[PDB]
Amino acid sequence: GSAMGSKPLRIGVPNRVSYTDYVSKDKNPPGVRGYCIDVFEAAIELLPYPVPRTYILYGDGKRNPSYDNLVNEVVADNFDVAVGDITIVTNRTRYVDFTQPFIESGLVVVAPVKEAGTIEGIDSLVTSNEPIGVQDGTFARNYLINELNILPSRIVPLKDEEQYLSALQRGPNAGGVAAIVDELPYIEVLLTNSNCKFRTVGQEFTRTGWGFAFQRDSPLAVDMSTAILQLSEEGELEKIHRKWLNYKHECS
Amino acid sequence: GSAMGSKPLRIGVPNRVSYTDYVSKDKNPPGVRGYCIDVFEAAIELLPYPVPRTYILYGDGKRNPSYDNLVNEVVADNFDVAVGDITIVTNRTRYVDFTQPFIESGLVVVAPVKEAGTIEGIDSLVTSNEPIGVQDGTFARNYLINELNILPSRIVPLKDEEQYLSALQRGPNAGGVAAIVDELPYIEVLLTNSNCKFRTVGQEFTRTGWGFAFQRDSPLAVDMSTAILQLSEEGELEKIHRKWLNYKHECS
Ligand code: MET
Ligand code: MET
Ligand code: NA
Ligand code: NA
Ligand code: NA
Ligand code: NA
Repeated sequence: GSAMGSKPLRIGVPNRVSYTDYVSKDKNPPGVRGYCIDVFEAAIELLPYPVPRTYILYGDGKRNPSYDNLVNEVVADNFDVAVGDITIVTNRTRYVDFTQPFIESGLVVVAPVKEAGTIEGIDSLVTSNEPIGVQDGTFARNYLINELNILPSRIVPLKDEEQYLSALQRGPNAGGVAAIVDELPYIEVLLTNSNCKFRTVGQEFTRTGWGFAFQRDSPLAVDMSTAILQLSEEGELEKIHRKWLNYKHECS
Repeated sequence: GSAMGSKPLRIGVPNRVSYTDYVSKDKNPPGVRGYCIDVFEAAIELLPYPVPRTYILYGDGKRNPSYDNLVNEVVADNFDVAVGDITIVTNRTRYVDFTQPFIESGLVVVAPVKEAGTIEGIDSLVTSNEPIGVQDGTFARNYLINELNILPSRIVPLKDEEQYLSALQRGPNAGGVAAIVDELPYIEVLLTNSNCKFRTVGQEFTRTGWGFAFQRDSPLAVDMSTAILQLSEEGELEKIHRKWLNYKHECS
């Protein structure tokens, strides 16, 4: 028979430094772990064929990587798919084939309880002219600039939960921020870990989801969408969510 | 030049008899109207090419049609796309290319306020062994049978809001139902129209969305996903929702 085997699926995984229960490196094989990995693996198990595969970390592990640049590594055929907390953003859908979403997402505004008289949602945050914290690597920076008219110098990238919390604590007049804008799944973890001093203010002002980003015209995208919906109806997406994420805390 | 022109996009539209603000017939061109039509048209306007098209009603206009059978008309190449309140259901994703969802959906349980001591959610409804009302034509009938273990004789199809409300009023011992199981967008309208006697009980026990169902490998599916996300970020999906749907009512 023919000697040369098939190339495995090259899975690009963001090397998260913050909110690592969603996806992160693992010192043990397969070298990655977290909510989004367990969903991907559960969905692969439901496909009607084997999928030899390997997970490749993306990012220096000092700051969250650029997710736009991770998706463009799929477009450029360095990876076959991006697997993680990958938001289904308008520009990214022009060049990759996302699955149907495996979890809902959207942007929210987080501020101190004591500041919710002046910062009550995205509109008041916009007109405040004060600094806005965001994660490193998120779509949300360009979203705020292009869709919400935020002057770029107002946007302050922050490294990790310790810096999200210290920036909100200092506030807009002492070298911090008026608010953090971030997706609700992350903020659920932040509010679990910050002792009831911070809150969401106003509406979830966008609606999106996370998906796996395959190359254009990928048959795997089609079959993995069916598999995600099967996990959803089996209750497995909720069971996997409950394994990795818990938002209960001491101050209720 | 060549005389024979191109065939227009054949759009199959469910001829809804209930909840007609989502999609329904219109005595005026283009012969259909409602939330889902305005979203589809707004998304077509954003594509970078013209899409000559026509809307074709599906159903006798006496009862809501089978949505599985409407989707299978796309699979069988009688329509190019199904446009309306089309839930992204596991079996349908095996044969059509849905867009990314334009609205979130999920199943809920609706019961009288006075019955919420015995019917408190899907689990208690299951073990009650009482009759369950559903719409004509919905995925929810087979979902309840196959995913929730409901004996088929328990499921009672109902025609329209007058019959949804009368079945809940009669209740399970006088030729009615213990509860209605239906998707949250419909129940938001039902609760707008039923004078605070009924309520949702328990968790939204599934998570899905509505999408436009194109044929497999359709480039329009790809480009209409990008367009839906553009509408989402422009605020147009919310503006179109506010045009067609209002859930405020006299008893609050
Ligand atoms: C690195 S922060 C979170 C990234 C976000 N989910 C995105 O896809 O842009
Ligand atoms: C005719 S009731 C509602 C139908 C449902 N949205 C489906 O797609 O099955
Ligand atoms: Na894992
Ligand atoms: Na989406
Ligand atoms: Na219309
Ligand atoms: Na979906």
